[PDB]
Amino acid sequence: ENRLESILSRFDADWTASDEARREAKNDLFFSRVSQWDDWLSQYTTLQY
Amino acid sequence: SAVSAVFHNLACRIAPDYALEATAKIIATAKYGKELLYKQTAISRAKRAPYPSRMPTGSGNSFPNLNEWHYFP
Amino acid sequence: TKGDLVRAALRKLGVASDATLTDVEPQSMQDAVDDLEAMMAEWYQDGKGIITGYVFSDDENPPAEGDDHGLRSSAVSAVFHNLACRIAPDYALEATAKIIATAKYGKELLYKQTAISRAKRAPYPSRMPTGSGNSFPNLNEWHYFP
Amino acid sequence: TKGDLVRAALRKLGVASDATLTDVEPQSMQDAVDDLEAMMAEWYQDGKGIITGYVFSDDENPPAEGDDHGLRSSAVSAVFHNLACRIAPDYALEATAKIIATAKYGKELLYKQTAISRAKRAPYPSRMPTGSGNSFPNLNEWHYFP
Repeated sequence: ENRLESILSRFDADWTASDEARREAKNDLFFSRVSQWDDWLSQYTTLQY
Repeated sequence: SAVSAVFHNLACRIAPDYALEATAKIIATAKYGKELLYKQTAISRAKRAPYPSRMPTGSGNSFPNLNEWHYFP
Repeated sequence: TKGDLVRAALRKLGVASDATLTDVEPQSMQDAVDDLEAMMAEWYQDGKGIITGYVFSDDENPPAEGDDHGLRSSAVSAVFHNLACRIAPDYALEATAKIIATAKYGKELLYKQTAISRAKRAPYPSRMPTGSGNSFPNLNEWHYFP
Repeated sequence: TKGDLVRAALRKLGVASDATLTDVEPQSMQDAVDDLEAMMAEWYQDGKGIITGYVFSDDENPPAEGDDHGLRSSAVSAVFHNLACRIAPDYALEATAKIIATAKYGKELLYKQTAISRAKRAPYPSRMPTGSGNSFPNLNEWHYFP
């Protein structure tokens, strides 16, 4: 199962978790941004429609 | 460079003084010189008015900064 | 001499051939060198015009016979028709149909390479999708960002 | 058998015979030789002009005969007609109806093969499908080609 060394068990799962916290979870909260909030994103102090 | 344009139009204007009328090359170059001075100028002075009070700020924006113009949102 | 005129001593006599000056005209002038310098002052400012490969030689020591226009080899075949037209009213003459036709077609071929290179659409508007057909753009909105 | 007119000097004296049988023409001024080489410069200007097989500039002592030809047999009837129109204002004359008709059709012959070569669209845009209508597309989802 999990590695004999406790800290090594973290590292082996951290490598696949890196693409989870970079790529995946970034896109994940954008789903909820379109449905629960405005479709357009990433404009800053705009007064135009 | 503007010197190069204007004296062709000037050559047409002094022609009535001498009881003459300018030839085809002088009037062609003169109109081209008159057109060339205002060439870049007209593009820069072409502008449309800013948005009126009628235009909504929109709630579809991120950082909306209040809603609906009156010339202040 | 040569297919390329970068010397103003060869420039005057080249324009004079096209204008057919044998000094039977009302006057003889040195203007041809001064004519090209003025005609590529005008064409090189105020939104420019035709670009002929000319480099400036204004405000220099020569009388306007030693100064160097620096025109291209192919740029020769255009200019001396346009130059021979402009100095023609001074001699109380007007250019023939071949000279004015070649003058316009010549300067158009010199601008031909320039107008090709200036063609390409301006960047995307303030509102443009970031798409979901795109794979990992890692950005939302394309404003004037891309 | 010479229709070829090797060495461009022969083409210029052929224009003189075409203009007048006795070869007597009005006033003229030397340095029409730079105009001949410049015509062959402008043609094939930056590789985008009509291909004549000439270099932009040639010299020996005159530039006109600094390259004898480098033309086809067919291409001879092109060049000396366009040349006839060009040096006609230099002789204070203007080309006839048969000469200007052949001159336009002449430079069209040299470009006839070049036109067909440049006529062919470049490959697909930066976005293209390929679906499942291909087995081995060469990697599914095209742009240009992967």
